[PDB]
Amino acid sequence: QDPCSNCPAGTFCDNNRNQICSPCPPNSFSSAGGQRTCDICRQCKGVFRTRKECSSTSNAECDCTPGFHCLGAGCSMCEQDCKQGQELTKKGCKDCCFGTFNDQKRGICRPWTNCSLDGKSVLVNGTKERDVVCGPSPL
Amino acid sequence: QVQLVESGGGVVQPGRSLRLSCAASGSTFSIVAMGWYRQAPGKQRELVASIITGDGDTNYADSVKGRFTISRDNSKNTMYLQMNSLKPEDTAVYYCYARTGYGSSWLMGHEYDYWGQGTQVTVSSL
Ligand SMILES: *[C@@H]1O[C@H](CO[C@@H]2O[C@@H](C)[C@@H](O)[C@@H](O)[C@@H]2O)[C@@H](O[C@@H]2O[C@H](CO)[C@@H](O[C@@H]3O[C@H](CO[C@H]4O[C@H](CO)[C@@H](O)[C@H](O[C@H]5O[C@H](CO)[C@@H](O)[C@H](O)[C@@H]5O)[C@@H]4O)[C@@H](O)[C@H](O[C@H]4O[C@H](CO)[C@@H](O)[C@H](O)[C@@H]4O)[C@@H]3O)[C@H](O)[C@H]2NC(C)=O)[C@H](O)[C@H]1NC(C)=O
Ligand SMILES: *[C@@H]1O[C@H](CO[C@@H]2O[C@@H](C)[C@@H](O)[C@@H](O)[C@@H]2O)[C@@H](O[C@@H]2O[C@H](CO)[C@@H](O)[C@H](O)[C@H]2NC(C)=O)[C@H](O)[C@H]1NC(C)=O
Ligand SMILES: [Cl-]
Ligand SMILES: [Cl-]
Ligand SMILES: [Cl-]
Repeated sequence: QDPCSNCPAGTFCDNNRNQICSPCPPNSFSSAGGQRTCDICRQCKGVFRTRKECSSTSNAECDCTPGFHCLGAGCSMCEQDCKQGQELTKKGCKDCCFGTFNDQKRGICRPWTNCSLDGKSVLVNGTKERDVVCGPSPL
Repeated sequence: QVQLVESGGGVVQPGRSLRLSCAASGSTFSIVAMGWYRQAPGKQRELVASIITGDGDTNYADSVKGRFTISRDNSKNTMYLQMNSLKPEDTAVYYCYARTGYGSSWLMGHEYDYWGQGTQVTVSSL
């Protein structure tokens, strides 16, 4: 096929000389086979804190500093967490609007379940923190 | 999955107290919230008190605010209703009720709800 195609993970295609598959520099990785150059590891700095170490074979995986939660794919960015019974607004955490609720550190206030719409009485009213608990069918 | 047994019914003069017990059995982790319902002959089923097993919040009916107390004990896997200052109107069949989810949701392998057999509570004098 190509010379450079059983090149294992942790290595790249080299020309200058007698190495086909030379290993990756430090702070670089290639999980592929035959790569042309090794990718430079992700740095987890500031808001982010390194969860997994960087390796020749696999990239470093970013965690997200306590107070924040991981967001998007691969922890692309880091969003501030509120307590339950709040959602994060433009200005910062705010209490849920009356008749909405949120039971998580992250996320948006959702509205209470309407029990009548599903044909049940209410067993327990909701709070900012907690949903409604529908009871049985009436009558 | 869940069985509920009532205890502690009986007859009492007005103003005396009584304490209902509802013992849960089997898949008790399924239970989220519980309550007491009552049914008088002629009138409709009335919710009396409810409770969140987790956090322990209670809802009472106006007609018993102040007089009744609903409580829970996870160790004994039981729910209590303390009924003080009983009135003639309190006379009804008390059913114990249990739910397995929030809103109208229920836990995958279990029942949306469960009931007990009911106990009879009578308040007339002499
Ligand atoms: C859960 O949602 C419930 C249901 O929501 C609604 O219906 C279902 C089918 C869904 O499609 C939803 O999308 C929809 O919004 C909700 O209960 C509803 O609440 C609204 C008000 O919030 C009710 O409408 C009100 O009616 C008042 C009293 O009028 C009564 O008596 C009249 C006597 O003739 C009669 O005309 C009227 O008939 C209408 O209601 C019946 C149900 O009984 C309905 O089926 C029928 O189609 C008729 O349209 C009714 O019985 C009005 O006075 C009041 O309007 C006044 O206030 C407004 C304030 O802005 C003024 O602008 C306005 O001009 C009036 O002065 C009000 O609009 C609605 O009918 C009711 N639906 C049902 C089926 O009961 C429930 O509250 C939710 N639960 C929680 C936890 O939020
Ligand atoms: C449990 O919920 C109902 C709903 O009441 C409304 O929403 C509540 C969260 C709160 O905003 C109430 O003040 C609202 O009225 C309660 O039933 C109400 O009871 C009152 C007093 O008799 C009556 O006048 C209201 O109209 C009722 N509302 C409706 C639509 O039926 C119930 O008592 C609540 N119990 C609690 C929080 O302990
Ligand atoms: Cl830093
Ligand atoms: Cl996270
Ligand atoms: Cl006991």
